Amino acid sequence: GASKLRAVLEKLKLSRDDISTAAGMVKGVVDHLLLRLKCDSAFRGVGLLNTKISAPNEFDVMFKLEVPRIQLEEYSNTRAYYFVKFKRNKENPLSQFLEGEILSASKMLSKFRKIIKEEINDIKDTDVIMKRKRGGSPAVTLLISEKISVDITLALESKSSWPASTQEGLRIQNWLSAKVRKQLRLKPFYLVPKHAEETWRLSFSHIEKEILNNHGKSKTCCENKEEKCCRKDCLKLMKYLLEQLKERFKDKKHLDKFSSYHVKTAFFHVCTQNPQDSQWDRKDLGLCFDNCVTYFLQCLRTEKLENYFIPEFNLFSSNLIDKRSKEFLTKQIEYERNNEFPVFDE
Amino acid sequence: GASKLRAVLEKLKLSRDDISTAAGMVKGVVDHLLLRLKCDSAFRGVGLLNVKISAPNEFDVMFKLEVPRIQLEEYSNTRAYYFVKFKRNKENPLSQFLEGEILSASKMLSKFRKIIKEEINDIKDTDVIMKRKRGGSPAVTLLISEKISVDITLALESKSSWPASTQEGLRIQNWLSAKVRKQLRLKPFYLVPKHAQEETWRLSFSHIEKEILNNHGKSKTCCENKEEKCCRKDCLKLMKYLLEQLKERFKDKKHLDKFSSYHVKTAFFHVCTQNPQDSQWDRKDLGLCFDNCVTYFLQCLRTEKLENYFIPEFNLFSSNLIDKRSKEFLTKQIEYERNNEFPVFDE
Ligand SMILES: Nc1nc(=O)c2ncn([C@@H]3O[C@@H]4COP(=O)(O)O[C@H]5[C@@H](O)[C@H](n6cnc7c(N)ncnc76)O[C@@H]5COP(=O)(O)O[C@@H]3[C@@H]4O)c2[nH]1
Ligand SMILES: Nc1nc(=O)c2ncn([C@@H]3O[C@@H]4COP(=O)(O)O[C@H]5[C@@H](O)[C@H](n6cnc7c(N)ncnc76)O[C@@H]5COP(=O)(O)O[C@@H]3[C@@H]4O)c2[nH]1
Ligand SMILES: [Zn+2]
Ligand SMILES: [Zn+2]
Repeated sequence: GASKLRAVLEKLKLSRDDISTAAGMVKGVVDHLLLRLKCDSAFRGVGLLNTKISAPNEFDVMFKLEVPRIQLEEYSNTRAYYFVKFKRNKENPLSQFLEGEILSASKMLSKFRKIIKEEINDIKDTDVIMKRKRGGSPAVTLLISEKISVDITLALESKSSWPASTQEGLRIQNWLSAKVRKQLRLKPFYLVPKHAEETWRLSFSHIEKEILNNHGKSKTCCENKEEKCCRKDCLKLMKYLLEQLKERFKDKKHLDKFSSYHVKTAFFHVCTQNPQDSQWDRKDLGLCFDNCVTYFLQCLRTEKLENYFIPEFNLFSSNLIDKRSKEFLTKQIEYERNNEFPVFDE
Repeated sequence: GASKLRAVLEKLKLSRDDISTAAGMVKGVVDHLLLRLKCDSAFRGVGLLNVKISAPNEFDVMFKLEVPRIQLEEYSNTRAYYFVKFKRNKENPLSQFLEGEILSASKMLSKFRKIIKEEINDIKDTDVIMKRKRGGSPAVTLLISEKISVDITLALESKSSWPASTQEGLRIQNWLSAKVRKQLRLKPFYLVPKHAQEETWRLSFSHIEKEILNNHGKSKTCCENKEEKCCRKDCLKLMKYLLEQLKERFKDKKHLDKFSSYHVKTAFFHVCTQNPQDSQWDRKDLGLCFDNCVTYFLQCLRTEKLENYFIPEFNLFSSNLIDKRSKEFLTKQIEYERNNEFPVFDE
């Protein structure tokens, strides 16, 4: 039961050296790209975010870009996507991407993509290739040595206050404090050239890393033997549940629209519903994991999974995931839950 | 006469080491399960209650589970079955077995059973197997070494006042005192996932049944010295044994298979209420005391009425539970055995 989950966690720990070595490779590439990018006038002042691992051998890196004070205009009533313009009119090196007053996502995403392709080639160090993951992605993906993939995402940084669609987001007040929510909302936010064109959408993955690492009601959660909670183990288990299922439905790829981010997002909502560290005692691993699985289910059947930061933005909208894929994954997860997770067997 | 019953008690003493070893096996198994269960979030706080030996090779164990303050709602007008809900609306790990406000018996019984099934298999200690006894049973039954069976019953514990259906039950005042009944009624009561409707639980008072059996005299020192040896325990043994011997003689059509030692125990407690003095149970008067027990059991069969000692409006001999034929059949055999100095105790 709970002893089964621990066996899965032990199993996952085995490929910890294998995912570190892959990461060593990813770092070298990133740093190299980071230097050439600074030689471009538009991209000097580029840097690495978080000051990484979605799945085994799938890596995620963000390139922050310090940008002059930004005027945001909300596209349609999509609560996440925005037109970008400047609030100065002496002109700056991003003017080659302006169209009117609007900063072109796609034009900047196109040169960003171009510079990387340029650096890929003269590299005789290794075999790296460009590939496009899916339309829409603000990420440029690389394949390192035909086994490791890296999502490299361009990100504009805005130090001004978070937009109004985030007002009721980040409901961490009863879990982490109200004052932590204030401290976090003083931090920058990011805009990535994901269109849904000339649109950018909000990204808060730096806060995501932060609430994951600093995750307890107690400031000393997981800093001593008396406060070992199972939040991280539960997210590990959720991600792994999804990946196993995605592989078992490899024939017709019914589940290929779901990702670790849906899982991570739902896990954050569960932390909000269960704000006490006593609710994540490692002795209750089986039950805590069950709490995460039941909430993910309710999300699938209700077809509603709200962005943690942007509550009116539903990640499970029919516009993103078809109604059939959701009903299908509900059936699967329901079954696995009703039978003590056969996908975690042997 | 009285010597024939004594011979039977002596014969039964011969298999005292044989059932003690079997009980030793049962304990080891139960204690093993008790630890694995405490690793589960919903079942930590589980323990052993204390009734142990229903039959010569049938064992009965209860697993108590401390539960926060319990709201009961009586199902239909059944005086024994109840819905279980919490008076909390912070919630405890039984929250995964909820449906609305109601605590599901079947949902909790199914994880209990499922946890047990898991420990049984990887056990290389012996051949232990799962079996379901009968429809309705709140028990998970095990078979040890293909000879010994153990009823393991989950039981919620409530430290609140006994429900109203019990108000006229436990009529022990003239036998054990009015003050003993007050003491016992301050003790917890239990709910077992015996369903009527798979979300119901019914009441259990077997801990109280043990207490009045062991502590059974009007005199506090009954059976603590040579001057006070009563035959209460002996009469219940003979009664159980009578039922078991008969159930074996009708091995053919299984005519008596609705009856169990619990009816006999239930009926013996009524006879105690009727004979409250230790002098009505002198060991010299064994044949006569034993007759009192058999006539009353007959009257119950013939009147088709055997009320639960704790819940008087709950009739165990109702046509709803045992058919009218089976009762009339057992009345015949018992009438015959009583009329002929109990031939089933011969040789
Ligand atoms: N590496 C990377 N960083 C991103 O920010 C991101 N956003 C999208 N994608 C990938 O682009 C494609 C377009 O999907 P879309 O945007 O419509 O919905 C996305 C997106 O709205 C949301 N999502 C993913 N990452 C983030 C994120 N960091 N912040 C907010 N939302 C996100 O959850 C959906 C599923 O994402 P993925 O299935 O894991 O991959 C997507 C997809 O392949 C991303 N890939
Ligand atoms: N180990 C165990 N503990 C129980 O509480 C219990 N309750 C029922 N059963 C078994 O489930 C089945 C359903 O019988 P039912 O409920 O209709 O009538 C039962 C029930 O009304 C009552 N009875 C037996 N044990 C108890 C008990 N501990 N408390 C109250 N009543 C009981 O007398 C009848 C005959 O019981 P059994 O024929 O020996 O075993 C029963 C039966 O196999 C039990 N088995
Ligand atoms: Zn912690
Ligand atoms: Zn006595």
